[PDB]
Amino acid sequence: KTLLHKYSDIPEGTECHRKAYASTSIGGATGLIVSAYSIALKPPASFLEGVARTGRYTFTSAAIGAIFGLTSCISAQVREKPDDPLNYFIGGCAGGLTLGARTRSYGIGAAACAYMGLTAALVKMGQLEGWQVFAEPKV
Amino acid sequence: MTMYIAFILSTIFVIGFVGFSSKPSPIYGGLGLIVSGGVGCGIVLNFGGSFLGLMVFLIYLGGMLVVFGYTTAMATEMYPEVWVSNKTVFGAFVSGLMMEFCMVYYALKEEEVEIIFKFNGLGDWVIYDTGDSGFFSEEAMGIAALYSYGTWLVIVTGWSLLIGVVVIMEITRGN
Amino acid sequence: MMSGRPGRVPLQFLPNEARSLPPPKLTDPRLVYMGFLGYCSGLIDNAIRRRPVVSAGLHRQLLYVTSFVFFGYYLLKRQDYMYALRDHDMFAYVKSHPEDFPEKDKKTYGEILEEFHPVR
Amino acid sequence: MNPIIYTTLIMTVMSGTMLVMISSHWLLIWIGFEMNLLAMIPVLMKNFNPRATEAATKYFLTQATASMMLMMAIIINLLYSGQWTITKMFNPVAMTMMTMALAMKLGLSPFHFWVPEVTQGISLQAGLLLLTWQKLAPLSVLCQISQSINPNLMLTMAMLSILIGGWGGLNQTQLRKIMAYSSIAHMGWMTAVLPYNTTMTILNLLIYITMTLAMFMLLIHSSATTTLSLSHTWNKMPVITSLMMVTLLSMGGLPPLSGFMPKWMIIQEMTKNESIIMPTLMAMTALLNLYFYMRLAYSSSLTMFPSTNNMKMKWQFEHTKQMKLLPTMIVLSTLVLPMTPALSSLN
Amino acid sequence: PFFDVQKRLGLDLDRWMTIQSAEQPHKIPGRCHAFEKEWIECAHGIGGIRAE
Amino acid sequence: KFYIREPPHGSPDWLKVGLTLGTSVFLWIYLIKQHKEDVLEYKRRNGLE
Amino acid sequence: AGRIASFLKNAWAKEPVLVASFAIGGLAIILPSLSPYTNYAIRINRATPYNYPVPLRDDGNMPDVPSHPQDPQGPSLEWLKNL
Amino acid sequence: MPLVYMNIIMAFAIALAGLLMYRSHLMSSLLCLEGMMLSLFIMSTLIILNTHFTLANMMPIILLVFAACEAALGLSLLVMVSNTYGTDYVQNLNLLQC
Amino acid sequence: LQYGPLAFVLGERTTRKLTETSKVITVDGNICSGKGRLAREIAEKLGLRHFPEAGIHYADSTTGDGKPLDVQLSGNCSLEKFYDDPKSNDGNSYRLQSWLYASRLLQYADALEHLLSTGQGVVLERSIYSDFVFLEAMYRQGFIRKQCVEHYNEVKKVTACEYLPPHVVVYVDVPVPEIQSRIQKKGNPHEMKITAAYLQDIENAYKKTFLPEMSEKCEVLQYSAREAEDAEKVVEDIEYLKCDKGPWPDQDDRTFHRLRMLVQNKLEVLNYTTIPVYLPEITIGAHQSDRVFQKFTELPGRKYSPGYNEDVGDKWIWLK
Amino acid sequence: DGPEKNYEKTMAILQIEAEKAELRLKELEVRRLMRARGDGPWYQYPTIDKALIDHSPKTTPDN
Ligand SMILES: CCCCCCCCCCCCCCCCCC(=O)OC[C@H](COP(=O)(O)OCCN)OC(=O)CCCCCCCCCCCCCCCCC
Ligand SMILES: CCCCCCCCCCCCCCCCCC(=O)OC[C@H](COP(=O)(O)OCCN)OC(=O)CCCCCCCCCCCCCCCCC
Ligand SMILES: CCCCCCCCCCCCCCCCCC(=O)O[C@@H](COC(=O)CCCCCCCCCCCCCCC)COP(=O)(O)OC[C@H](O)CO
Ligand SMILES: Nc1nc2c(ncn2[C@@H]2O[C@H](COP(=O)(O)OP(=O)(O)OP(=O)(O)O)[C@@H](O)[C@H]2O)c(=O)[nH]1
Repeated sequence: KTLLHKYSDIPEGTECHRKAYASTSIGGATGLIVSAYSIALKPPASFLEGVARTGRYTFTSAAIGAIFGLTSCISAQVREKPDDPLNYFIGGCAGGLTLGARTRSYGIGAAACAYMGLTAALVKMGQLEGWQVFAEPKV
Repeated sequence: MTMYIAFILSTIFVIGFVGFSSKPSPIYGGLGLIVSGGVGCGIVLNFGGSFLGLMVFLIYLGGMLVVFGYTTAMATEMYPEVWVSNKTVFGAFVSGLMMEFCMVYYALKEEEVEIIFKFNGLGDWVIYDTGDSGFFSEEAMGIAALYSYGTWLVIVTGWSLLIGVVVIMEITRGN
Repeated sequence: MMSGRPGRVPLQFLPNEARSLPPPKLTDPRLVYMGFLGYCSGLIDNAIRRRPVVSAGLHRQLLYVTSFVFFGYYLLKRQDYMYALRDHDMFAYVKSHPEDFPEKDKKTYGEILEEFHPVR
Repeated sequence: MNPIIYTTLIMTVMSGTMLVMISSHWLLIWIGFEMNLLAMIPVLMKNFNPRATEAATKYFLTQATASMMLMMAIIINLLYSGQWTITKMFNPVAMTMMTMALAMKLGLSPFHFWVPEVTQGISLQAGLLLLTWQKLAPLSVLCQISQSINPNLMLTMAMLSILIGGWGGLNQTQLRKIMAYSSIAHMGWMTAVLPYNTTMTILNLLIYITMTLAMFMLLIHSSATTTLSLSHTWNKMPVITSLMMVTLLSMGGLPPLSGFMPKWMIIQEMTKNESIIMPTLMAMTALLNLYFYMRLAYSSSLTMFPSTNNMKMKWQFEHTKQMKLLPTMIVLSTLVLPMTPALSSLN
Repeated sequence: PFFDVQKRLGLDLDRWMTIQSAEQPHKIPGRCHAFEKEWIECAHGIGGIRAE
Repeated sequence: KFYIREPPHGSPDWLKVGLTLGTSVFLWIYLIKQHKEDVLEYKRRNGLE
Repeated sequence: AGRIASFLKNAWAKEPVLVASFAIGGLAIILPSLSPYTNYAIRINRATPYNYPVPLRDDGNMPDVPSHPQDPQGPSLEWLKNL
Repeated sequence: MPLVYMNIIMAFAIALAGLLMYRSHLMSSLLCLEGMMLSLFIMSTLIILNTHFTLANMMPIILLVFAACEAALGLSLLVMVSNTYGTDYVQNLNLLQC
Repeated sequence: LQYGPLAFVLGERTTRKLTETSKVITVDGNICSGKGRLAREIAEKLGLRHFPEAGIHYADSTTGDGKPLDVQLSGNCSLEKFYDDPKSNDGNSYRLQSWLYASRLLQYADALEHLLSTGQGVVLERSIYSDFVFLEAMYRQGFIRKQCVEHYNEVKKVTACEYLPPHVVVYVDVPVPEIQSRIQKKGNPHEMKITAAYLQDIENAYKKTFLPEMSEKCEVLQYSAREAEDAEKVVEDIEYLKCDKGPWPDQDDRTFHRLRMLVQNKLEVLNYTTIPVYLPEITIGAHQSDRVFQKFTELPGRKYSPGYNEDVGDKWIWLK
Repeated sequence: DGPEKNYEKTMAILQIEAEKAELRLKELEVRRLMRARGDGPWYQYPTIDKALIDHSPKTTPDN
């Protein structure tokens, strides 16, 4: 997971440009996966509509990654908090607000803020700690 | 040349697969596999395996595939697409061409192809073993054990074929 | 886990070592539960088939209770055997690997400084 | 079919899986999978209706392709170790290859779109065979090679089954479709615990098998395939709907019913393996299953539904089939929670 | 085997060809018979996780 | 008699029912016998006998 | 008896190919069992040295194994010679 | 490792892509599924013959005799969807939408 | 033993019992056309099994003690009320017709079971393939509306599909004015004030639909009353016909075993009669249906399975 | 009854609970080490038995 390794290797807050590029790369790659499924299970009319679906989905996902990485890093060193989960909390809502503007709905934007803001803190929450999502079979 | 003959055949084997993997007209797709079936035996033949290779001709190429195209003959629409027809079919063919060209080029220059399985790019012949086989063919004496060691294999494969004969009627009965 | 421990004669519902265990007493609370399940099976069997529930072919109820208890009783023997087997091979590994399970040292609560956090 | 000829097809597939659970050779395992497929196809098309013809085609293409993918997983392992015995795999891509190949035979991850359509087309009696017996054969191999399994590889397959099984189950109407999605959701539970300790994988299998027969043969007695059709059965056979409700609660997972058997131990098992976020998601998303269990429970027995005049005629005649093992299957799937320490027998 | 009826009944169905160092027709070697003899004879009664 | 046709279960299937009690007593007597030899074997092997 | 004999006679009357097939298959399954040369077939089958007769380390106490190939000790296929 | 095996290994992959992608006709898909076991046959024979695994010569003959059983089933199903729908196009096979 | 699949293996084959005199002859016709009379004469001439017209209370005669139950408990529809006023808001028009179709379906099943088991030919008036003429007449005359038609023919599709058409069908075609000529004599108050067009609409729906949709699947031989008294001729035509052009004289023993699977399961043949499609005129409300079922349950014998009701004197219940 | 019944009964209950709790805590440690170094009775994954090898002289002398 070299692509995921980029975000982890760069120190939090420091090197905002590197964090932003890595974070939007993660979002863009994720956008590729979902868009590829969307064309597969639900085909569009022609290829031009297919890239149209890819264009929307990738732009949304890349935007979420870009804004999350930018806000998380720019909030860390400004507040001088390289460990507080709040550095990712406003990042999740930054993506949440970004998604809301992408689909043009206030209600979905607020919900995305609440949900992504919680998960982003939760994802950070495990980074300081030893939380494992795919823990090896020790016992 | 002649040293790379197994490589040469293996190359035709791959492009033969692109012939029917591209899903052309079922008769034409069968033909693309027929040549692919033909060359594949030669790959086996060059390694020994006369009997195992000969089956690919007999019970598969002259066997399974005969009734295959036979079904395509009486089935299918009245307008069979000629290999060019749909631009996707030719797009698939040229797509198959670029995969075998890039690897083979990579194989013969750097010899360090790592795609999925790490494979070093030497000639076909640097893999053969050494030693005399006495007076018995290794392939012939192996599958001749069907009735001396192939005990549980014969009992099960025979039973399923009988079930194969009964399942085909039951599906084709039409209730 | 089990699975392939030394000595695993396959399809052996009761290995010979199980004969060295105290057999489950017929008055076992687990055993009578099997009997209770058998009765509930009998009640459902008459209920599903439009029969007069309790007083409807008590012979079927007897078969259900007997089968559940008998099939139950052999189950506890295997249940107790494997449970005893888990602790048996356990109790020997600790001996063979003493440094893997170091023993703690006696420290009474008079010396242990458990922090006292005030509560308000 | 001819009763004697349907019998052998029913139990050639009985033997096909029986070979898999006893074969120590990789080729022989594929042999049992072949007879598994070769005998499954006719049973799916006992009635010969275009739904069955479609269902057989979808089922055959999926299972055949997975079988072929299984073979090269066998060949690659042979290519790198020259060992035909079933043990831990000696190469990564071979391990990755069969996990997906075995998954498609079972069907949990995106390789699950066949499961709903195939059971919908085929008859209810063949539905239980597909949803109950056809899952021991893939699971037997997975429990065998669980040591070499890739922990990341399996677990993401496990959730994607339960999330898909949990989500899509709400919108389903046909009872077979609901049963299939719950089967997908249940399939995820033991597959997740498979890398850690296969004893709970078998334990979840046995309990899930017991619950599914109780579900399917009761539906067979109801002679209903739609929620509305099942709803009517409250008047003619009120007892069955009451039993329909208890097994729905059981197979929902609420304590002290037997649906709390697998989850609780599975939740406990992974918690010993330090994986604690993982159980919480599955337990919480399991409520998605409970919702359309509640939806079926509401329409079946808890609230009676409008009936038809012609069904007064139904009351005048008694049932014919004896629905063998139904009484013992129901009781063995509702009140076995106090017998939880019996799981030590499996290991 | 998941259900090792092979061992219980004491009758062979599949282990004859499982390894190339087993009995062969007219006693012909399987190329690497010498090496896999050493490995298998290293691994017996050791356990899967240990032997690797 | 009510029903025009004699009903399938109206006549007690004496062969079937007597068999079920036959298994019931056989199943019990083996259970009693099984417990005694198990108890005796445990009494003997574990050193108390 | 009478019907069975008549059954065979009418079987030969209209279906002579199958009764020929069943008779030949019927025989071909049971003479190999009680054959007196089947053991001979096995004996000459093992008496065909595909593989070399690898020598044995002479440690004594074994008189059956010949010291010389032409020595009288050891097995002989004199039976194979006349049959 | 010899390039003849990688030639076979892609041969599975290109066959795998053709089987999964589909264009119009189930005949082609059945053809693609046969290239699957075909490339498996040469790959099996190639390894087994190279290593002189005498008993393993079992598997090549056993492999395709059971793979051909797929053809016995796969070909039969096609004609039934051909008898009822007409052309065996995969797009026709959509009745089980629910 | 019953026809459980074990019995098929060790014995009974349906084809052995079937002979030439194993037809499913149905004698259809207009109202009071003697179709019941003619069917009786034909059946007793050939020694077949005559089945009287499947009424609203026929199902009661097929179970219990052959005692017609209360109309609310056995159909919730009175034919006499329909003849009195079919446009009644209670929906007696379609409710009577739909229940009658189910009555014919049960009547047809019993005839099929007897024919497959005994091998003796069966005779029944009307059919499940002929009840449509009444509703089609009941439609054009304004007795019902479109929704009743949709439910009925859909029930025909989901029930009559696995019931092949009979070997030969007898149609006695009395002219409508002649049927009028006899009904004043009949003197049954409800069935006097029929609409002449409705009985006219009985006849034409019989004319260009019944025979044409039955001719291609079976021989249709037609008479009137003058040949009904002349039944010695209507029977020799049955002898003359080969029973050709029919799907019965080609089925093998396998299908007959499948057919006996369906018929012996009485609820199975009735399973698709009670479609969950909610027609307002036939949908029984939850409270009324629950009370009616409680009324049905408290009836003697119906409380438990047959042979399991000690109320009617079934001893040895404790050891059945 | 007397309070000595409750006192003695409970402390025996506490004693039983302590051994039960201690054994479970030791169990996670025993099972952890077994699955790591694998030199114990259980968790022994299957291996090919040393009896299937054909030790008779082969056709090729060096093999
Ligand atoms: C520090 C490391 C990370 C740094 C970067 C931040 C994280 C990565 C970027 C954010 C990823 C999660 C947010 C969602 C991204 C995908 C959005 C997307 O697919 O949008 C399109 C669409 C929503 O719109 P739609 O419902 O189609 O309505 C319009 C129809 N015309 O989508 C849909 O309809 C489907 C719903 C969305 C797609 C499925 C879920 C995708 C996300 C799963 C989790 C990804 C986690 C990534 C990070 C961890 C792993 C590396
Ligand atoms: C774990 C939590 C609880 C889980 C389960 C909850 C179940 C109920 C939940 C709600 C269900 C939906 C709403 C109600 C549905 C009712 C279903 C039904 O069929 O109701 C009507 C029906 C009428 O009764 P009927 O069939 O005529 O039989 C009467 C007895 N012969 O009624 C019946 O058929 C019911 C018949 C019940 C028969 C009970 C027999 C009791 C026997 C007791 C024996 C005691 C022996 C004691 C021995 C002591 C010494 C050892
Ligand atoms: C309706 C949604 C929820 C409503 C509110 C419910 C309560 C909120 C919190 C929910 C807690 C769920 C998880 C708690 C289970 C036990 C966890 C525990 O005991 O604490 C562990 C806390 O560890 C965790 O990571 C536990 C999970 C934390 C939260 C993440 C998952 C829960 C939230 C998402 C799922 C539920 C929300 C709904 C989603 C649809 C300690 O382990 P450790 O991390 O110290 O382990 C040792 C070492 O450090 C290695 O880790
Ligand atoms: N509404 C309605 N009434 C039906 C239907 N089928 C039969 N009937 C009634 O069945 C009753 C008996 O039929 P009739 O023909 O009058 O009987 P019949 O007077 O004995 O005369 P034959 O039938 O010629 O013997 C009549 O009142 C019909 O209206 C149906 O589908 N709908």
